[PDB]
Amino acid sequence: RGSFVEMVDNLRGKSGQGYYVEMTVGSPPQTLNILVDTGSSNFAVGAAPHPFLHRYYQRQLSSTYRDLRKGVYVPYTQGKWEGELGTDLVSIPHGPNVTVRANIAAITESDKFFINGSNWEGILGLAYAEIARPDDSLEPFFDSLVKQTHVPNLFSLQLCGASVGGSMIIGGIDHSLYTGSLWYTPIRREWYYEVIIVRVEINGQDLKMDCKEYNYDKSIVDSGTTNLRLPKKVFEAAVKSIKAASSTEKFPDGFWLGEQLVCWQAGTTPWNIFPVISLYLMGEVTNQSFRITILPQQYLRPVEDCYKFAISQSSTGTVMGAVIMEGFYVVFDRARKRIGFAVSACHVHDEFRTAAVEGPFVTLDMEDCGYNIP
Ligand SMILES: C[C@]1(c2cc(NC(=O)c3cnc(OCF)cn3)ccc2F)N=C(N)SC[C@H]1c1ccccc1
Repeated sequence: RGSFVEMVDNLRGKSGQGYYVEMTVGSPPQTLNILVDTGSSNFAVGAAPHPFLHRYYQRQLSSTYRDLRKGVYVPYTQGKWEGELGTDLVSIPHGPNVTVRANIAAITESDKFFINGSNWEGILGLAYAEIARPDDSLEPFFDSLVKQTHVPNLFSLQLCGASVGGSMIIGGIDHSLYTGSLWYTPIRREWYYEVIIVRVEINGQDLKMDCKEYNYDKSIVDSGTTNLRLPKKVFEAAVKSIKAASSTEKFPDGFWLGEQLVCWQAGTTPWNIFPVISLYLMGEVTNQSFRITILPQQYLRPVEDCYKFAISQSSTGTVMGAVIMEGFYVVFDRARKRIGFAVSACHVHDEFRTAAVEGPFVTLDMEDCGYNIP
């Protein structure tokens, strides 16, 4: 507990291409780089020579492979993958020293799934059974890990932005990875990592919307998404306020919609003109909340000095992607059904402002901020 030297820095990636951990599948062990995804629940790996791939799972080489003789078809709006379900022995070399029999979806056809130029060849879905494909009977990797070993029902993520790195601490918390205190928000329901936003501020100025709008139709913590995604009505309000606070320089309308990049001369980026963004989350106690605050260093991300505005509209509710997660050490405390936030020791800041986790605050009717099907 508290110190996990061997797991520090077990994550790498390229900007906008996600955060991956090294994993082994089969006997003898086949090494693969696997994207860490808190927004899905399948362990799914390339199993065929797709041209984008550095390597792939070769089931014929593994003596411990067991065929489940079942297909799986996984469409999304963003793209698709399909595969063949089986089990095999899985371990994480720079994680806990254990071997687990886990479900593996062997990917045999895909579209807009793998990224051309990326260094990963699979996905680790870290969310709950309820959103696993084809159904909730397919046990997720982390569920198998906890059931079969003595690894505690907890993991934490420190994602470090602006070639990227970070840590996945499996089974615990490393105190060197954060400054100040952890503050916990309850996991509303165990499917996605669902949370409730109770208040939103831009430079400490309340957006003054019905808090139900902030969570329409849900709010989730998702390492497999880049942007801070906000529901349409919230996005419009937030951008209006962001435009106002930054109005000392005018930018084209397309920039705020992510249709254009904006550029400055090397080293001259005017961070000071861009507001901080605060999300208040439901606390552990009745009428008690806490606030997480991110900088422009989190929401304006380098494209390679040119930047993309990485807050965008959603029809799937709030998505707290890498834009949020790069500011914070995030503790997915599955055993206590809660998520902890603390200021990340690796978050990108300047001499004037840092990311913040602050509380307690007094907020009434926080339960009403949750959305239910009418
Ligand atoms: C399953 C899925 C998914 C996500 C990613 N993500 C990334 O590439 C990525 C890139 N940058 C990030 O931060 C900054 F580095 C974070 N992540 C890659 C493949 C992938 F399957 N997970 C979701 N939670 S939402 C779309 C969904 C999806 C499903 C099918 C096709 C495409 C995406």
